[PDB]
Amino acid sequence: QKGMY
Amino acid sequence: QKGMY
Amino acid sequence: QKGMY
Amino acid sequence: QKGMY
Amino acid sequence: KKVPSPYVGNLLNKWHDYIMQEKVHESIEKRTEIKQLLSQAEDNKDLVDYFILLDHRHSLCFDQEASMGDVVNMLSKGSHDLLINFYFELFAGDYEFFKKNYVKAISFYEKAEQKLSSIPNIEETKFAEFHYKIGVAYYEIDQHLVSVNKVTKARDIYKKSDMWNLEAIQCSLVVGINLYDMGRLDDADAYFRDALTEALDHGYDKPITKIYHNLGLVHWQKGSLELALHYFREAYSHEWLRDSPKGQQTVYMLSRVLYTMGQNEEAYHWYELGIEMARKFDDHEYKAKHDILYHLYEQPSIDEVKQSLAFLEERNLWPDVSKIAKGISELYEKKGDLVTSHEFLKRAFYAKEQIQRITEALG
Amino acid sequence: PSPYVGNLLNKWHDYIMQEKVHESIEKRTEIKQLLSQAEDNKDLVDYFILLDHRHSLCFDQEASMGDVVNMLSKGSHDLLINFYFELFAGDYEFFKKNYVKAISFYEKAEQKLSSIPNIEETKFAEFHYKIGVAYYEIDQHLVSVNKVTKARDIYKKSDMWNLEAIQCSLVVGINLYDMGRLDDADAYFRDALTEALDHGYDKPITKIYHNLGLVHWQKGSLELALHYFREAYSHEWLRDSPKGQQTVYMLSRVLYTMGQNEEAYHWYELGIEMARKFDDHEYKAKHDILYHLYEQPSIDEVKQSLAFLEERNLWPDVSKIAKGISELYEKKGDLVTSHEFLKRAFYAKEQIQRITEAL
Amino acid sequence: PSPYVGNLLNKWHDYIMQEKVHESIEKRTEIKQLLSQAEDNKDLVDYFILLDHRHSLCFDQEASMGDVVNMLSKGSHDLLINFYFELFAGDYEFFKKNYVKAISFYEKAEQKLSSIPNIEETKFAEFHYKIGVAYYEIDQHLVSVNKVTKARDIYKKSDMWNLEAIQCSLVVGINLYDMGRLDDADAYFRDALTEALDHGYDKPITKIYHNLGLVHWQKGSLELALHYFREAYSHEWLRDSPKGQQTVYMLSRVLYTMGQNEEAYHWYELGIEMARKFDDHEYKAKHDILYHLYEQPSIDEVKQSLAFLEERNLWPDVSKIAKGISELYEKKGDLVTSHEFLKRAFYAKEQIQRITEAL
Amino acid sequence: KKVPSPYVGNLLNKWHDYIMQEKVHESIEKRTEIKQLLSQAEDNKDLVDYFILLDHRHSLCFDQEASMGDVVNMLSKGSHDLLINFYFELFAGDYEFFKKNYVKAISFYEKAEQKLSSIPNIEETKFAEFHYKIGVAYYEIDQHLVSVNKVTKARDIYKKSDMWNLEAIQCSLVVGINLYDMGRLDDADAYFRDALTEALDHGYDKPITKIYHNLGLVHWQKGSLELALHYFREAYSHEWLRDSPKGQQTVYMLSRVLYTMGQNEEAYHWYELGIEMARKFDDHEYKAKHDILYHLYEQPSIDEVKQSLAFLEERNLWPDVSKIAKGISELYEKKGDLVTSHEFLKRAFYAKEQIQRITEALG
Ligand SMILES: [Cl-]
Ligand SMILES: [Cl-]
Ligand SMILES: [Cl-]
Ligand SMILES: [Cl-]
Ligand code: NA
Ligand code: NA
Repeated sequence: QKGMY
Repeated sequence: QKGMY
Repeated sequence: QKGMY
Repeated sequence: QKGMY
Repeated sequence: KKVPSPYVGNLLNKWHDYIMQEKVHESIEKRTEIKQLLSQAEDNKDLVDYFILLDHRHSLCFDQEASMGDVVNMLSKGSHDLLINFYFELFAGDYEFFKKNYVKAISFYEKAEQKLSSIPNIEETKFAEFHYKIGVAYYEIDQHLVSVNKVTKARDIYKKSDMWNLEAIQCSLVVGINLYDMGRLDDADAYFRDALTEALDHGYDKPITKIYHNLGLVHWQKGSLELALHYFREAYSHEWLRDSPKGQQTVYMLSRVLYTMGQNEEAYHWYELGIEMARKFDDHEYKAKHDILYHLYEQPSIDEVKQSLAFLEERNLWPDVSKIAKGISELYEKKGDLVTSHEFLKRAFYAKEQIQRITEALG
Repeated sequence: PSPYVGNLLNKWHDYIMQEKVHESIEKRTEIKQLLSQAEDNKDLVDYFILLDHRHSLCFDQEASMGDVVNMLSKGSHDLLINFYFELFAGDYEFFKKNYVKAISFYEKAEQKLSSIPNIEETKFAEFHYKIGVAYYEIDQHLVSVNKVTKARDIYKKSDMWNLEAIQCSLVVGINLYDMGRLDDADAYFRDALTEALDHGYDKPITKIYHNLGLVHWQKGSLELALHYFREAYSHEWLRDSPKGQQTVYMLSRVLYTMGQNEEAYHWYELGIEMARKFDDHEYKAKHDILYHLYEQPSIDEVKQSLAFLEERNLWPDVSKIAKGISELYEKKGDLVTSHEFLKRAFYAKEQIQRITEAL
Repeated sequence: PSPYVGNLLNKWHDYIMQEKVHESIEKRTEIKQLLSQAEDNKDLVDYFILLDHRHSLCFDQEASMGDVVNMLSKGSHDLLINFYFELFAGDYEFFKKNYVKAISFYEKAEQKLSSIPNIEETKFAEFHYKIGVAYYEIDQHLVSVNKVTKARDIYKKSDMWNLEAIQCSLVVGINLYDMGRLDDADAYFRDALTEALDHGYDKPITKIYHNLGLVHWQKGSLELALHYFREAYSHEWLRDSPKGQQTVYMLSRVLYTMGQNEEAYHWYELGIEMARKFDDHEYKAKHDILYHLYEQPSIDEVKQSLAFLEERNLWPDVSKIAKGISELYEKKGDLVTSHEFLKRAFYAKEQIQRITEAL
Repeated sequence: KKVPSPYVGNLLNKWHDYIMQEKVHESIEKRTEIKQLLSQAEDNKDLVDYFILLDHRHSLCFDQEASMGDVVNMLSKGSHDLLINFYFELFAGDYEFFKKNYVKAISFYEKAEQKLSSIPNIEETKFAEFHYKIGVAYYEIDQHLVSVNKVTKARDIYKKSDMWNLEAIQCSLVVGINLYDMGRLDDADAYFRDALTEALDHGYDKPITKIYHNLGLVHWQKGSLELALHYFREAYSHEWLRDSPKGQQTVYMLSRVLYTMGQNEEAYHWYELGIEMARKFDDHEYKAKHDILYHLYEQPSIDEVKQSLAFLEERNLWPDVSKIAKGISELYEKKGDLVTSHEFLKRAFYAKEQIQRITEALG
């Protein structure tokens, strides 16, 4: 799961 | 195998 | 008398 | 007479 | 409910193209079409400035400046020419980013960035802006080493001053998630934790929220499920997150982490909650993602786990597909079905190979 | 006059920065009417384009101006607008004959030249010439010859600028003449004269002839000076220009200085007439000097005519008129008045660089 | 090695700033002896000229240094000296395979390029290529293809740089191959191959043949891959270069993968020999994998050879070796070990971008 | 007793010329010839820097860098080339100034000034230095309007900082004497008086001394002889002035002002004192100037007043010749000899005309 920014 | 250069 | 230009 | 500097 | 600003930039560029082709109709149609939307757009100083520049060069070509004018080459022409060219490339880049064509976006951003150098007294936060835009774009296509390079170039600039504490902090967010995606979990942990201090010290709500979530993703990846669960809730505490589409990420991780420990009890809470945010935002991604949780943990069906996963691959979420299929692979191993655990490990590996192929063209 | 509309373009600039929409918009229309004459100068146009660009940002079609100083274009437009503002402020002060302020403005504009994207060197030549002429008018001859010579060397590189290059060599010529380097001045004029002839430019040929007249007048070759003054009067445009008052005046002054008082008086009457035609008080005082010297001598009225020339700060000319009178009265055996005019000629030399303007 | 003397030129730079005369002077002589070989590179010379210029200011023939930092030249020499320092520091870190630091240095030097008076664009191409190759070595393929493509577009403008332009197209080629864009990689190589042939450059033709072998190997066209690996071995220079270990190794690995175990073993023995000749532990571990897979199978010794490859952080290669072993053991009907090697191939893919260096 | 630094710069330029002509002998002779004098010269950072640059380009052409070297065009070549060209023109200008060829000096200074722009990070006092050098040179040839223009450009820069109070003050000295020579006596009075405050406030001895003398010249020119006399003594108070050749100016003015009032008593004091400084410094100018005072006020001889005046004209001191001959002209008028008063007024006028002709060539 790619992170949030 | 990576290529040669 | 100054010149003309 | 010119000035001195 | 404002109309996205990259879309308006696309029209400005189409208007600009019609002006060089000297086409009176298509320009006037784009001109009318843009002034309708320009306040309703997402306020941008750059969009207005570009519009006025195109509006004046429109008058030169077709309005004759009221039928009396001199040929277009004069002294100002040179200066206007490079401002218009800059804007054209910056907005060509913003539109491709909006469409998720990160390679093409990087090409335009890099042309625009070079022209910025030629514009007099451009102040240094404008360069930090292009470093960050390029760095985020590389990150979206999983080119993490360069991504960290550009983003820290931006962060080196924003950190030079008091007034850009918020921007410098956003830079740390992208540096951080790169380390997590690079798998340098231990460095990423320290990095996020330093950022969280600075975010707390200044009280920026959305950066604090995101650092918590990203700290959740790190320990999830480490295996520290209980600590990962702690941080995912910490992020859901923040009240704004429930209303942003980015909240789908936290609700989803909460469901996926709880199901991965025995707690099928509370996990279903978040699944039901996630499926609602899913169409509430029409997010097919997280409806496919939650249906995987369902057909894995609730009344299982592998044939249906495989097709929602197929939809994610069709959307080229190869990084996420790879980690989902890795989990399925380990699950079936924990169960003792190794033929299907091997079948999903094969799928997770094929996903890794698509990350490196880049699913878009290149010149 | 072209300095005047350039002045209006600057008033439009002032009303915009003072955020007063209506006064800005009259000047914009007044300029577009006075610009539709297609009366040369694209710079007036370019400046107008740049000012309408910031008129729009500031009042027209913009719902939020708070972000105007933060715009990206502001930096580039400011440099060009300020440049033109400074250039035209300088043209207007030159028109008013405030040569020190003109040079101040021209020089501010001159520095901005490096920073502008595509100027090629004929714009450098224009400032070289403009500054040099203003320095010439306040009698700074070496710097004047240097700036204009820079302009001519740029202009000499293109057949397209041969008229400009010739106009520069004239200003070098009159500089050498004012300095008294008469032989250099003569050589310089005749070399300019040949190729003003090759291209057949009427107005430059006329002036070189007049100036060659001044050169040989100051040398003492009166009949050769007389010939050249007539050659310049041949050109028909000159008698209808206010510049013709100089050559009509010199003709009268040269002939009186020889024996030929009857024809001298003819040109005198013609001078007095053009003086009234152009409301030129300088040339009426100059002719009143001739009259009260050579016909109906009255030393007191010569002195009042000279006093009027001194009030207009024409100190170079007062010095040479008064020195001539000084020479006449000594030849007539009167030494008290020849010495008193020599004192006045010397006092005038002392004023030449006293400047008249604020500085 | 040419990175090594560039490293010494930087130690001369360090001893000068530390004001220690003697240590500076040994390095100056050591460089002038190692420079008299006329062993190409005028940059080593130019940097030497610039350093002797500041050696003199700092110690030699100067009675008062207190005014050295105030000198006018200091500003200009500092930018060139720092540039070369950064460029050679980068060449040395590339030699040591610290690709992240090399890129850091190259990029500091790269910014100084605008500020230097007469660089023309083949110096920009050199940094484009150098940075791109370092990014390629750490598997940043898109930025690598972008930088080198910038270099080739500069090199393509001159018949004088056709070898350089071809060398750039090779690095684009291997990038596409590593990315798995095999069909683009093939097209790219053959277009490079035609005009490496036109100019008859032996070393680039050899490599394109080898790389076309890797392309069709990864495609699956084993006999066509085998043909191209032999064409590259034809070139006599290659067997004597350490680079030949790759193609000898691939020949052994391709033939074992077909039925031809006897000739495969021939190349294996030849590989083991060059491995000892060049002290190349990587290619001994790679061949030990072939041996303990296809002759005398011992899964534990295959795993130790793979473990040694992982300690050298050759994660791209460990991923593809381990995935191949995974495929073999599954075809042999053993799924526990085929799955365990697939786990190791997947773990390796995860390491590829973990970086190894400080970063 | 140091050797003037402009003279050494002339040799450096001759050495530079021999290097481009690749003449081994003449270069080596100039090289030896310069290293002998380079410490004995008037310390100058610029002279050393130029020498090293020529020394290195000497090695390239003849020493072969010890018989092993690459052709002269490389990357540094460009940077060295513009530094050497700058120095060549600056020292060509300093040498012509030393020789009192002010026109040629201005040409070189102006070429050097333009090349300074092209050298990276030249700091702004270097531009103020060229503004002042050009301005003083114009003043020496009596081009006062421009002189005031350049000198105030330098003064605008030095005034931007604390550390250049002394330099800014020297600029005021030249602005001031220009106003006096322009005859704007009243403005010059205020100007000098403001400078004297700042010179006193900071206690700079030589600027205070010169402002007093220049204040003396102003009121002398105004006619206020008694006040002029007050200030000339004030300047002679300063103890350093008696030992500099510039002191000849004050002793001379003291003699000439006292003689112009009845005080032939004390006037002779200064004449005897002036004639001694005259050859003490071998100053033919002030020996001719004082002999004019003698043959005017002490045992008069007009035939000899005219020939020492002739020597000043041969030295092209037209500004001073004009004012001396104006005084003689008024003297003979006060006496009632108008034929000779008119004869010297004619001479004073002819001098004014030579000031405007400039007694040097021009391209
Ligand atoms: Cl003459
Ligand atoms: Cl005219
Ligand atoms: Cl493919
Ligand atoms: Cl090689
Ligand atoms: Na780590
Ligand atoms: Na006054």
